[PDB]
Amino acid sequence: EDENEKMFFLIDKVNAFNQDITALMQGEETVGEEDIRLFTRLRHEFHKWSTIIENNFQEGHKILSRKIQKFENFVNYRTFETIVKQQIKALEEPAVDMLHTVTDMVRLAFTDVSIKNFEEFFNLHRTAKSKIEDIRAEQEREGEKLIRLHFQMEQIVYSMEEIFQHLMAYHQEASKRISSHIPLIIQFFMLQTYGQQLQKAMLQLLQDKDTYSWLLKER
Amino acid sequence: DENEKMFFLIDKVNAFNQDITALMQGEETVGEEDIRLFTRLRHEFHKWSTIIENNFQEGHKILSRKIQKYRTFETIVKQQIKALEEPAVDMLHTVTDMVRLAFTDVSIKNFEEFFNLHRTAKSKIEDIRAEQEREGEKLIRLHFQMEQIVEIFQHLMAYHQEASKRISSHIPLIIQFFMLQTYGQQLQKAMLQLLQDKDTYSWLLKERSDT
Repeated sequence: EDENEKMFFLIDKVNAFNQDITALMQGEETVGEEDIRLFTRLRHEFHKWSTIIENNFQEGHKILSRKIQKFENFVNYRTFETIVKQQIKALEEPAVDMLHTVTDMVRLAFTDVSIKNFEEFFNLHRTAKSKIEDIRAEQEREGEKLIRLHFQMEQIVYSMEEIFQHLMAYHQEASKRISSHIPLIIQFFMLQTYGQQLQKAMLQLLQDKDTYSWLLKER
Repeated sequence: DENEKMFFLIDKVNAFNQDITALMQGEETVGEEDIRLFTRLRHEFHKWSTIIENNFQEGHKILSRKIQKYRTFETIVKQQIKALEEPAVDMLHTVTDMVRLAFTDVSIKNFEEFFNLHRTAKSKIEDIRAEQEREGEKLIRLHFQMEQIVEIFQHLMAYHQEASKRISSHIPLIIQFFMLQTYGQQLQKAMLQLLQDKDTYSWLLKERSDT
């Protein structure tokens, strides 16, 4: 059958693209002659982040102690809580900057997989392509959102000696958490999720039999 | 809707492919004193290895003993290699069985509400099994026929010694690749074949209650 023959060529191609996606998610993908894999380049960006947050932590502890003394030279429960809360908010804007760089890295990987299977490609292809692009846009929007949400999470804590001790606990834990999560979000949205959603849409092209021969030409 | 039918089927197929990857990479959920697929293969190979090494010792001394006393001498090395062939093909068969069981379970989960549609999917699982297992077996036998190509005593003893050592490793190789790596990948491509006839969609969705 010539119907069977036609099935082999198209059906074989679509899977191969998806298999390379799996390599991309795991820091295993095949890369150009003197390029660096996506996973390694991300690691460098995260180290710069670590430093910024550490400085914040030392600042906060002193601020409350001194606040009491200076005014001299627990009815104000609302006022003292406010000071620690505001130190953590100062970290927010830096976090989003890092996000942007990383999604640029990922796009380069992903595009080389697609092109590889499909480049001798002009009426048939494209449609597929557009799924690659739309999902780029979408995910980067989402990633920024989650970072900002994370910071509003951080607005919740953790005699005169018991209020002091308690409230200060909150500051310390808060710093470590910010350091770890801002790098995480970036990877989660723009490598794992990005890849997987593409795959399902790519299976959709197979439906139309009488669009068979209509799909195949390679000229 | 025509629009509903399309998206429901497209989505299900794409999830099926993800599960096949897990099975292939030795991370499926298993029992406590049970053992994972990938380890299971290794136990089978160890048994193979010990039998082969016996054969290597016999060859060397036989040819020597007759020289204390041309084609009559070359006949003995070729008969020694030959004896390993029939055991090899046996072990191919059992490893195939174990991998095959995992794959079929994924097909079932996705298409229980499409009775006609499920039948074709499952059939693709078997087709890929058939084809590769034939090839596997073929390559074992070809390997032996290859081995059957061969004062003069000293030059000829180097070929006797070397030969045997090869067989030990190769039979395992075929068994590993054949019905693990290929089995998965090519299977996936057959599954999108269901998509073709949207005029057939109503037929696929025919239920058991009114046949």
